[PDB]
Amino acid sequence: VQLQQSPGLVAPITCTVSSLTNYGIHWVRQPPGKGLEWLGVIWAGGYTKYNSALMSRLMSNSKSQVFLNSLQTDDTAMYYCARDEVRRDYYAMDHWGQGTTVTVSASTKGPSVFPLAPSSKSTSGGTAALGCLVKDYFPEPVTVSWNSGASGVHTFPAVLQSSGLYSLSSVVTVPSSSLGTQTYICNVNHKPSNTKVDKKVE
Amino acid sequence: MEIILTLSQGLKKYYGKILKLLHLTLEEDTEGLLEWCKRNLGSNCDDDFFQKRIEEFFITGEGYFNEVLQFKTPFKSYFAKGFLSIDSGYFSAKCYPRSSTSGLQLINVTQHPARIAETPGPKTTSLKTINCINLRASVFKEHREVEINVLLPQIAVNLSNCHVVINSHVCDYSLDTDGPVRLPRIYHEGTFMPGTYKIVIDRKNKLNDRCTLVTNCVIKGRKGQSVLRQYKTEIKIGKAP
Amino acid sequence: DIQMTQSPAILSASPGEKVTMTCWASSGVSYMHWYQQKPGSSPKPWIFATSNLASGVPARFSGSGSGTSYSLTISRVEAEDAATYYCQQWSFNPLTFGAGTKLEIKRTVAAPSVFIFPPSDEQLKSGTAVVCLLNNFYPREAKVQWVDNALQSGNSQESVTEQDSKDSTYSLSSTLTLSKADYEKHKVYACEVTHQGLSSPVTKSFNR
Ligand SMILES: *[C@@H]1O[C@H](CO)[C@@H](O[C@@H]2O[C@H](CO)[C@@H](O)[C@H](O)[C@H]2NC(C)=O)[C@H](O)[C@H]1NC(C)=O
Ligand SMILES: *[C@@H]1O[C@H](CO)[C@@H](O[C@@H]2O[C@H](CO)[C@@H](O)[C@H](O)[C@H]2NC(C)=O)[C@H](O)[C@H]1NC(C)=O
Repeated sequence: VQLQQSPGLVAPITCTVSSLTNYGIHWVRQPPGKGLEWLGVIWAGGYTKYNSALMSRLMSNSKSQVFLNSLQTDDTAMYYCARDEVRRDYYAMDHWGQGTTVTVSASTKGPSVFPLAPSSKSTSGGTAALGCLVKDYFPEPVTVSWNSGASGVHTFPAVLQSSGLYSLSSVVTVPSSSLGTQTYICNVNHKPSNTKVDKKVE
Repeated sequence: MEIILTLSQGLKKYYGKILKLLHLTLEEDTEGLLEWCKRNLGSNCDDDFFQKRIEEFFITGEGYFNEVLQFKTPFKSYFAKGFLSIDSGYFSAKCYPRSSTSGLQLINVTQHPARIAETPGPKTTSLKTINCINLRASVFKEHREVEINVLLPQIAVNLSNCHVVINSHVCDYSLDTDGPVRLPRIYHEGTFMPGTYKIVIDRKNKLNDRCTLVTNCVIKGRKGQSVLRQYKTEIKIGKAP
Repeated sequence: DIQMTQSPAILSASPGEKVTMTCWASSGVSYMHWYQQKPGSSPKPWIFATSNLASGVPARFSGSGSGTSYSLTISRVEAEDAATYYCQQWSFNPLTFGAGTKLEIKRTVAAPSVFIFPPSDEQLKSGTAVVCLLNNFYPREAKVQWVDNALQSGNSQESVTEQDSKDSTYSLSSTLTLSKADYEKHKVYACEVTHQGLSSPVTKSFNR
């Protein structure tokens, strides 16, 4: 059984698990640039241990729940919940939630979603490109899926524009005579604004 | 600057601290045990906790028990009964939980009696001389082993250049350390030590050739008589001739 | 405080080759464990207590080493093994991770398929205004150059996929933005792609 965490924004957090009475729970972050900092652990009995670099600024169940000051921009990271399997070797965090991206910065923009319309060259007969352009979002990432899960999907990294807003593109390769038959809708989710847009692509 | 302890390492240090409280070892290694406790056991590991665990194991022993010496009618493997292998890595001990009879096996001692008067005696004492009130000598020439059952645990029997295994109703273990034989001491409204222990020595080894036991042999004592007596002795096990 | 240095940081191997990568500790440790992370998703535990594979991990993976120096070895390189691998060690208290090893698949050269998308009318209707896509190509190195036989230096934002899990190719998008009536001041738009997989530079274009 896998663990799942609650994205957000804070000024200059919850982990849902599925037993807190038996297992220590750990915190992990990744500063953008694939790095990693160990932060702390809460064991089943409630005792705590902290990383001395946090300067005791930071953590504390009945329904299988785990709960998280003077925040800095260095603390922008993907945050992972994780848990110890005790044996003759310790730590061994084997199940990790997906993580929540935290950006330390007062702006918010929901994304605009634009069609990337097909009609290119056809090698042998099953070659076509299609897409959606996801722009204007300043917050933590957007997720894109195609036809509610329906292969061939490439979702680019977001780029920070000079406005301070992000943009990315997602594409799929398909044939084309059948493109007009089975129909295409891209499903885009931005949690920081509660925006869900499903866009037909011409 | 800091050390994290594994399951086995923490258990062995736990056992070492328990052994130090039993007055069986003169040293212990207790680094990383507080966090090992707060990480596996979930509770603080101060002297009160250990004293209570010793109390519950050796007295008030009632039902099943895990390797950490906690009873109940990671560590959720409670076994039936019989013995526990208390091994710290530096010193091992085979300890027996309380049985319906452990009570009377156990003398008190919290207030030792008077020093018994002294008598001149010979220190050139061989093994076959058994007129002690405090001693008992058995020889198994069939397996070439020597057993020295003692009846007065309070009188000390310091061994020299020897390697023995001492048996008792509280804990069996082996000694090679020169000096006083170290006996378990439980604290429960006072200090309780076993009533009698047996010291087995393998003669047919080569390890106890130069073994000498120095103790105080007690001999029975008018005008009130009933005097108890005490004389030093050098009991040798030397199988040289 | 206890720094873990893994080597090499970047490595490539042809499919089916044996690979090995090291993790070095400033101070000796009892054991090393290794976690596999594959781009854009949650880390996966891969090898723990020096050499025990996590369940599901194929037998082509192995770990070894002692003291300060530990290794990870692959008897057969697989396409799914492109990924970053991180060591972390016990007996610290300040627990610490290595920086990771990114493992790429050195596959055959493959030429990009190239597609161009004009802005959607909804983009033209906003106050702001073309995408060139290169799909399923190798190697990663590519040159996309952008208008009426001209080209601007400013703008032209690039974005690259990670290596595909199955075929080990890359994809790249380039987006020319910030041209309101500027888009309308020119008629023909083209992207020119240079790649070592192409006989001649390939240009794709449209009119309007
Ligand atoms: C061991 O024998 C003594 C006999 O004097 C018992 O009496 C204890 O004496 C100490 C020291 O004066 C007191 O602190 C205890 O409270 C006494 N125990 C009582 C009154 O029950 C002693 O109890 C015996 N040991 C045990 C464990 O019973
Ligand atoms: C066994 O060793 C002990 C420990 O040294 C001896 O006990 C000492 O005896 C002398 C003589 O009365 C005292 O002055 C010391 O104070 C005792 N030691 C301690 C630590 O108090 C004991 O005498 C030895 N056994 C024999 C038979 O000599």
